[PDB]
Amino acid sequence: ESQPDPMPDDLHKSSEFTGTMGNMKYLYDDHYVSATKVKSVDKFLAHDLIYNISDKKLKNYDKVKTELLNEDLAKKYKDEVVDVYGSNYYVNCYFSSKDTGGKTCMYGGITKHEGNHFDNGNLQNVLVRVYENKRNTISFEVQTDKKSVTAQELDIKARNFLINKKNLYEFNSSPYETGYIKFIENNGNTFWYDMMPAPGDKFDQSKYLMMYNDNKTVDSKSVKIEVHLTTKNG
Amino acid sequence: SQPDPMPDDLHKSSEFTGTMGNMKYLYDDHYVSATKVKSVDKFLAHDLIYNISDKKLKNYDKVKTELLNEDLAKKYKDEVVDVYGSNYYVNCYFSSKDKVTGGKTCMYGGITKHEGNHFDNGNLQNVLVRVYENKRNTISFEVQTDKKSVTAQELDIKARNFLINKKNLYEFNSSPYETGYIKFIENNGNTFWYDMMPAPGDKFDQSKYLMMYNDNKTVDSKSVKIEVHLTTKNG
Amino acid sequence: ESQPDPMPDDLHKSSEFTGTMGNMKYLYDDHYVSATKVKSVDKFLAHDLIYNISDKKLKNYDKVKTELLNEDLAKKYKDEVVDVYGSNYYVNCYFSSKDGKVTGGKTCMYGGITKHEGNHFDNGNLQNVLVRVYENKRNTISFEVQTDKKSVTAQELDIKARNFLINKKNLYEFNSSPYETGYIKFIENNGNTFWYDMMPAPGDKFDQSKYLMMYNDNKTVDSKSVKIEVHLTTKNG
Amino acid sequence: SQPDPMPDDLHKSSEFTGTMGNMKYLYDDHYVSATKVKSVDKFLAHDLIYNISDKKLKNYDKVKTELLNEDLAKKYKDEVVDVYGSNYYVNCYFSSKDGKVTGGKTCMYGGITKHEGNHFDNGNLQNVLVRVYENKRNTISFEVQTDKKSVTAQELDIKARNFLINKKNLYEFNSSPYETGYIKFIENNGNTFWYDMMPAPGDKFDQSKYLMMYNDNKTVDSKSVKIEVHLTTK
Amino acid sequence: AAVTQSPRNKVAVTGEKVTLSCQQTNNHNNMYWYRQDTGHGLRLIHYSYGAGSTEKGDIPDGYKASRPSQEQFSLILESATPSQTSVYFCASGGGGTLYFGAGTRLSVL
Amino acid sequence: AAVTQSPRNKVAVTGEKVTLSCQQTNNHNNMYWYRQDTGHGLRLIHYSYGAGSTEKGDIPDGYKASRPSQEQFSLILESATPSQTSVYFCASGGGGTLYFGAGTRLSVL
Amino acid sequence: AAVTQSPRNKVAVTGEKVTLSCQQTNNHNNMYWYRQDTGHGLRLIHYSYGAGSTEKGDIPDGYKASRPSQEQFSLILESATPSQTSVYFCASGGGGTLYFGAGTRLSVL
Amino acid sequence: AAVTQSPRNKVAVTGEKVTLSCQQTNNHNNMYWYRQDTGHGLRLIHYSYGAGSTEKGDIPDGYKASRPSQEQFSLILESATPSQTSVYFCASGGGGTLYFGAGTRLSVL
Repeated sequence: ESQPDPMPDDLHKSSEFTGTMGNMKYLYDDHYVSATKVKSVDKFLAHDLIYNISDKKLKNYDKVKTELLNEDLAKKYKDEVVDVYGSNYYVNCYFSSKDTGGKTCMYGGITKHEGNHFDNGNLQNVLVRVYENKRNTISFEVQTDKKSVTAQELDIKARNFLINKKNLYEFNSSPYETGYIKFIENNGNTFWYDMMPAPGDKFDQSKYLMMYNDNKTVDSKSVKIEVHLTTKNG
Repeated sequence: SQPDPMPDDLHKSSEFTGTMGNMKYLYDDHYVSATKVKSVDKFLAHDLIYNISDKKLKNYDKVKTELLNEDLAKKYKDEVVDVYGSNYYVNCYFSSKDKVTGGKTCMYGGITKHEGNHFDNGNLQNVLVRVYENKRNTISFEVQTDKKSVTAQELDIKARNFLINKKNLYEFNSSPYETGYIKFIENNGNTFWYDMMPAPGDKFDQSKYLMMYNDNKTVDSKSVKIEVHLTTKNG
Repeated sequence: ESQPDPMPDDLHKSSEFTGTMGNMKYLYDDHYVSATKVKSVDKFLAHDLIYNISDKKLKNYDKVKTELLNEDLAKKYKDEVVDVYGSNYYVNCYFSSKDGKVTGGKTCMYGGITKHEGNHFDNGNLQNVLVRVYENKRNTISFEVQTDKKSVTAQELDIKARNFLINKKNLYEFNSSPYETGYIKFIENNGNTFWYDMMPAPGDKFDQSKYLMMYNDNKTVDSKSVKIEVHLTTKNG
Repeated sequence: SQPDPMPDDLHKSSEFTGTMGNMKYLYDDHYVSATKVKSVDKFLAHDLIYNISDKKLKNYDKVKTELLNEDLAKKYKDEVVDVYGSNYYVNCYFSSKDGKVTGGKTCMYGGITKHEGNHFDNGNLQNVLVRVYENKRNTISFEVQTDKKSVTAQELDIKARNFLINKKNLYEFNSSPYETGYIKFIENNGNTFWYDMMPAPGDKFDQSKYLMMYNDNKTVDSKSVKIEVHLTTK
Repeated sequence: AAVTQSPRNKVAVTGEKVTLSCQQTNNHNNMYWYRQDTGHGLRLIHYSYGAGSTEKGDIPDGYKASRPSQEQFSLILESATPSQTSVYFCASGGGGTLYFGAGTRLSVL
Repeated sequence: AAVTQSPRNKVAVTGEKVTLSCQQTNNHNNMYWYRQDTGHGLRLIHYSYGAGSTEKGDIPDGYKASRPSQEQFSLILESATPSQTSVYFCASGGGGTLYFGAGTRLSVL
Repeated sequence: AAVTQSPRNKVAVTGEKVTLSCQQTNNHNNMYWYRQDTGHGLRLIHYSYGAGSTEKGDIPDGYKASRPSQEQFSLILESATPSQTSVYFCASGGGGTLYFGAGTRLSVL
Repeated sequence: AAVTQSPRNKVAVTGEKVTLSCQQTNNHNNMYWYRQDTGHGLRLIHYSYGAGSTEKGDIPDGYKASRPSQEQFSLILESATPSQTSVYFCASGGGGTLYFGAGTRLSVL
């Protein structure tokens, strides 16, 4: 499988969204959970794992429940020293462990710890190029401490950059009609994620996060990322 | 013998802007009574509290009357009495310290000696009220009691009660009149008159309007007279 | 026997108006009718007159009906050479004419006529008049209007004054006003006081013509002698 | 003789998002019709104009029919003919040009057969049988009746779709209960041809354009043509 | 009167099927149906650009529509609910002019 | 339910006096009656501080009101108008805290 | 022609002050300003009955307006903000008929 | 008692950014920002259903918002302007009950 490039109708249209784009933006505007070297402590459902990670920023949480696509995925990481990175939510995050410190929720984000690093203090840079109305207007670079890394960690870094430079998502709306982030694994494998949120009036956070439960890792020395963008008129 | 008011003495309703329902509530079919009662308690110097139980609704098992001064309270605090007056609930308090929320109501003077005070037999004294709208005495009527000595308040509260029903003295939202006052004239030539309208402004304080009944003023049912003077302005 | 000043009870409050104060502002913010040395050209009713004044700003009209306070008052100027100052409405403005090059444009007012001859300064020198402005019982400021007229209408001076206060002190904004209340006293030298309510009546509507009607009196003052003060009130903290 | 549609050569109802009434209308007890008439005027070179008045309501007096070209109208211009198509109004454009600003007008394609020689005797009427398929299993059939020997495909297509409309809900106002459909005409003479029952995909339906297919003024041998209607459900 | 609606006030119970009519004298291709509703501009339910045709407005949902003549265009409410209770404006129209009718109160009990 | 509202669904006729009750549990002083128009959150019609008291909110015209009891506070429409068709919330009041009840929708045909 | 709004498209800056303008040829007394809201159709900001009346409408906050003359009615954004980006439409009216203008795209950075 | 506002007074400057904070004790999912005007009551500006969520209220232009903690909910004036002066409250609330704080007088010149 390599799912094809979307043409205009596949793409969610910002002008057709009437809620608060600040709520997409929340998920990306320097927002994320991240832990290096952890083993899970307990589970909720079959197909998710709970860690004590706490909030480095605010005091929002002591416990995180990443939910994965099926229980085999959580069979595998169940007792692994891992690395968590990704984009977390609270509206509608409910899990069960008492055994008031706080709790948050995401999807996926896991990497096996041991092996996946760089053998001093080094990091890894990943170019992203940017296309507005089919023209290449802007290209830039992202960074990470891991070699097989999640497509999620790199989406969050790249949107974090564009929120602030190109104003991808503002509170109200966004300067853009459509937008999709395409990946180019070095084997032809080419997945995308549609960047605008679904049309109407609210936006389900935890349902948009969920495309990530796949835990789709990539390789940070080789991958290529394309952000494809459109503006429409006056 | 306080003397007859002039235009600047009297409250214009066209200067009240709050809700006249609030005035009205005090005088439509609204009054506390008991017959033969002893003070069972007390709060502050100048009050007497009874066990009297909401007549109509279920609003109160005991009543606090507030008279003029502490040697008015004293005067009745262990006399067997009769009680009738208008009642308020906004801003009435009495920490008797016996909670279980017992409802409680509050009221001014309006207390009269039991024995000897009641007309012998059937019979109830009829009391005549004359009504002047725009100077012409357009109606009169009567209002009745059973105490020979009956509070000014008692008969104030039957008169305004009637004239709500008969003239819409008071309404929810205004009244048909611009001013109104109610003069008593005793046989000993004594006169006093109460302002029948809310002070100006966008609020009405019931607690305080009613403090007029403070005096426990009594008047001889059989011979006292009563006059209501009502003007108008517009439509 | 002058005129019983307003207790605050007696004055429109402006928190009781829920409509648009631009509709009041429009009236006094640089907006007047003016013509010097003219005569009534027709009438509508008994008690008004029609001057062909033309508009010298926008191009909004070209005859003015001003409506006086009775048949006599117009019987009087029917035929005088005159001057004219006043604030003028359009909405609900109606009158049969000559209607030349049923167009031209048509505006209406109340009052503002002064005889022409002798009512002028010889001199060259126009007369200045002094207004004084009290926000909550302090004199906060005072300032000076200016006219070409001996006998000058109370109207003319009132507009020059609010015209001021709107631009200096924001007397009438667009939503509301910073002034819970306000009124304008004239103090003739002959000792006489008459004041005008400066706020719109309670409601959400505003009657431009009901309101202007109060200058139908055609009251005159003396420009050399006359004393004005304006009396405003924030209700705030 | 064209090949016979595969699922992908077929318009799907579910990729149409406009108003399907707009369809059901061309064919819900709706059609033009006239026996023994001669064109009265012409507009472009490829078309002919007839003085036919509205039967059902009061909606038109002129009808303009547009045919493949200028020859084919010169064939009939002068002919005394019969008529019968499915008409439209939304962008129906033809100039009276003597004023008559005031005459109700409507438009079609094809629906012309000569008159003299094309009729049976005494109002005798000839059945055409239609068979219906739902999910590749024959479900019902039924007869349609025409008064012409050589009758245009349009005419019996209209009668056929008219019937499944009332009996099976062919079309509704919002969607259709079936996902795709076509009607196939088999002639004695070996010939087959099919026409897509269902509208182009999207949210507009261009009724002019859909009927344009009845341009070519095709005709069948009534007495001996075979019709099937092929449907799949959701 | 050159855009006329019909009934002028109607009362209905949940589940019934109610048809508001509307006749134009002008002759305009195009005509339109909206409702009035607290916290909402006039909102478009279905419009039409000729006989035969109707298109979905912005709120076309739980209403059908019908253009049989140049002058007729009907809203139709097929199983009425309490939500569909409102005031309803026909409108015929020509370039930039709209030519409203006067309104239909409808109450769905 | 420390605030109850009878009836939950009223249908009325133009010109008709209509009363709407609220009982509250807890012996609180303050009560409020509001009408919910969407576009308008909750505008306040009449409140009260006591048995006997009642006071106009921002949009009282066309409405009366009444506290007989600490529990009961009720709203009244003297002669109902189609205009007064809305949904009606009533509360009881702590200090800073409010407790609504579940509302009462009304239709004046 | 009939109603010509000015300009057709316009960029403002957060906090700036923007004035849109409507001209009419039909010489009538009512002119209207509407903001077009995905979600609630055309809304009324302000309206006017003649020279020197503005009145408010459903959505008037953020705005005020003026009627200089019979022909011109214009709207005024006291401090443009990104939340005020829209197409805004002006019209003029007699009676049941509205006569609109081509539009004005406002973008506010 | 239970839902503190910072600042408590505050005048600001034509064209600044003002940020009012609303902090609360009971760890409720829901929170709201209302501005009182006069003969206006509390009209709602923005609300929110937990850390990360914010929704338009009825008057919402002008103002952005943000709920970073459970306990904390901020309203923000993109570019302060005279007409934003008012008295501003928030609330938290589990279901039926609401919990306000005591006002912020904002005056902008």
